[PDB]
Amino acid sequence: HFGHQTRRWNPKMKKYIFTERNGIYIIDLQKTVKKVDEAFNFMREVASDNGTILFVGTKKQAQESVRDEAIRSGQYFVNHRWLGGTLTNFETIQKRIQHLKKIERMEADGTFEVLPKKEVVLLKKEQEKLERFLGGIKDMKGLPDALFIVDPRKERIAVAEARKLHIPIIGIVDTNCDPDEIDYVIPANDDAIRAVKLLTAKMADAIIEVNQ
RNA sequence: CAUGGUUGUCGUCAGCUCGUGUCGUGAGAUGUUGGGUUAAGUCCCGCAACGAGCGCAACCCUUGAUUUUAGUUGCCAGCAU
Ligand SMILES: [Mg+2]
Repeated sequence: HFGHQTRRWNPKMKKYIFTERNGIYIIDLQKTVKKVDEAFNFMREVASDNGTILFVGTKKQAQESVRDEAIRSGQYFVNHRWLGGTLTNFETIQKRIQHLKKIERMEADGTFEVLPKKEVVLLKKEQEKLERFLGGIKDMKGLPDALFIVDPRKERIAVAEARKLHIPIIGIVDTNCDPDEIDYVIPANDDAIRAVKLLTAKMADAIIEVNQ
């Protein structure tokens, strides 16, 4: 399967090139098979306790894929910017959670109107801006028991903070990326639209098989 | 030039900070920079930061038009004197 140019590759993935071609490297699919075996097994073994599982899709080409798998799988996700402090500053992110909860309870259950225009002026624009980040994780009460990423080159903050928390992380890696930070890495290109979906399908099946 | 309290002053300038987080051996930084915009760290997009406080703004008084209430010590149109 494809990779990225020979101009900016990472030698940590010498294990994973296979039979290169015009400008772009290609990946050892059998290695990929074994890695997805370990990762699928481990995802199932993690979520067998009904844990909390977080997805990252900060990259354009996998926003939609991550979102679709996450809504099908009932486990939390992110696609817009990674708020620096998601899990380290989780206290204050959870303050923001409580705030959003208060707003959407105040609009319907408590009194909707207390000001003359402030509701549709500011409260709704703010609630848009909150959903523009918090997405799925609004109902993630505790920390994750495991994390999925799609591009540890783009998503280094999420990777780094999960590492500091010693949360187990997993994720696809293009040739530019670095697996040594990842625990149960999967070699594959992350810029194509079909493949990232094709992997998160299996990795959401892994949790759906056992959330029951 | 021991002090309180009161006061000018930079300057009604838009700035000064902080909890948690992160980077840095560390002091420190981040946030508070940037691109725009605004009278204004005002507000939006973006960002290893997310948020908050003091300030800014607004709530106050006054002036600027008008409705209802009340019409004397004010007013005088329609009226006589
Ligand atoms: Mg003021």
